[PDB]
Amino acid sequence: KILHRLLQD
Amino acid sequence: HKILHRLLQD
Amino acid sequence: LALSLTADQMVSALLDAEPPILYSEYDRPFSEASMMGLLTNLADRELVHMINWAKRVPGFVDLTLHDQVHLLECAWLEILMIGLVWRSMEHPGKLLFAPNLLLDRNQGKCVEGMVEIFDMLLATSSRFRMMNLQGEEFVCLKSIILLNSGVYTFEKDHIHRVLDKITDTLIHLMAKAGLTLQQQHQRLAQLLLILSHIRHMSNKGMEHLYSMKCKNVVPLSDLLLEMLDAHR
Amino acid sequence: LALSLTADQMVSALLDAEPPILYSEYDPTRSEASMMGLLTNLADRELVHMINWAKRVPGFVDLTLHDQVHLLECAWLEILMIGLVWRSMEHPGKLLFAPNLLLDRNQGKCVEGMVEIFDMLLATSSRFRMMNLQGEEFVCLKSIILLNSGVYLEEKDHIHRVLDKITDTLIHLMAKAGLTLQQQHQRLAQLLLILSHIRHMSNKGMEHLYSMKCKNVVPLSDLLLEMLDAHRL
Ligand SMILES: Oc1ccc(-c2nc3ccc(O)cn3c2I)cc1
Ligand SMILES: Oc1ccc(-c2nc3ccc(O)cn3c2I)cc1
Repeated sequence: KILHRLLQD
Repeated sequence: HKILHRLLQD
Repeated sequence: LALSLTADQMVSALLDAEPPILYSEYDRPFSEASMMGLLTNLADRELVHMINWAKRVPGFVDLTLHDQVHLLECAWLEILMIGLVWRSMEHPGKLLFAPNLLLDRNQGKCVEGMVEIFDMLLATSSRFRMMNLQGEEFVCLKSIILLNSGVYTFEKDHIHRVLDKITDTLIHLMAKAGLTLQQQHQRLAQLLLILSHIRHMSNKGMEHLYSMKCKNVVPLSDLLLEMLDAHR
Repeated sequence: LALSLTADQMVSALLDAEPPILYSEYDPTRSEASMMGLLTNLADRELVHMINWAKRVPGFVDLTLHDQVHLLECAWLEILMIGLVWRSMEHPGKLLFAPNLLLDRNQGKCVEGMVEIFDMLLATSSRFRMMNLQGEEFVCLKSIILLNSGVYLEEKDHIHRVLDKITDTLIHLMAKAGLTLQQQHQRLAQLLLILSHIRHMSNKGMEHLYSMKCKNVVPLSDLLLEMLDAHRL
């Protein structure tokens, strides 16, 4: 999930 | 020519 | 003739306009075709009462015939659904389509693509319950849906004037119940934000209903087909 | 953290968190593939900024990571659309997707099924202009969408606490604008009823987008797919 990692940064 | 037309006017 | 009405007179007029609660066929575990059959049959009969309910909604008769048609075509599934949700408020975990038709959640899986819609409806019902939604508030919300949902899809000034009237009516109710000024607009907000989700559910229901048509699971009435054809 | 925030501090935080206005790769020359290409390209780049905006929306970071994903997966097109509608306010009869990409109803016909969505977007923009929507109100509505559209387990209680906080903020704004108590509630209602239509447009847009993905018209970024698959059409 790109959104997951993108919210993780 | 709508069925909804008829229901609304009677 | 709707703008010159007091808040209590608006509540009473709406309460008096409430459609009846209809029954389903009283009889065997459901298949996909049968469960869709009952639902569409129920909705088809409810639609007839909805039109006469709509005409009794203050300000709705003041609109042109075309406008009336447009608002109903746009909002009919929303209206059926908020009624369903309201009826199911005293039955947690279940959906009260009709007094002789109580469906939990597992029965939603009889029809493909339906269980997701059941969950949204049950969530709305659980939300109403949490807020302790009053009948007076409910009839305001349902009529708001009728007048609002199609108004940006077109006389428009009149509809917004009636919408404002219902807003004052809602506030009036909350002021009666003892809610402070802050609590009044907070609750007003909470209630109107549910309609965004009711809209969402209708759109999912519309596509799902259209899906049952394409797969020809159950034959649909001409009226239902016409309400259906008014959408994408 | 977000609960102990004043109305003016709430507006300030939201205003300061606003995403940039991105440009399109549009070069003026004479399709359905190109027009759809420009739009999906722009949304993909905007989505990155939306995430960082979302994290700056008071109360959002307090939620679990799973719930953050759910709220964005549900509301991303709603949020993009209200942004579009807001940018287009001063441009009647036209949609400002980007400062270099200003399209009218006629150009929407270049993509099939798109002119219907265009018309709805235009009416919303016209409705905003009619109400003279203020930026301070726009940022409140947009953050409401983020928090409201997916919330329907003490997570829900926190979201509703923030939503109530934003509601108080809106009322605070209207009181400063000189509106009476009656005018305050009425406008609040009018603004929140728009969100229903924005939900509708998003529902229709999502299906249209899914239709363009299966028809293999223009391709979609991996981010757009995951946002699209989240709605399961
Ligand atoms: O009172 C009613 C009657 C029918 C519905 C209803 N809900 C659905 C969902 C999917 C579908 O295909 C048809 N549906 C119907 I008819 C709701 C409330
Ligand atoms: O800021 C933006 C960017 C893109 C859109 C947008 N609107 C549509 C409509 C239909 C469709 O298939 C895709 N769309 C997109 I991507 C809106 C605002």
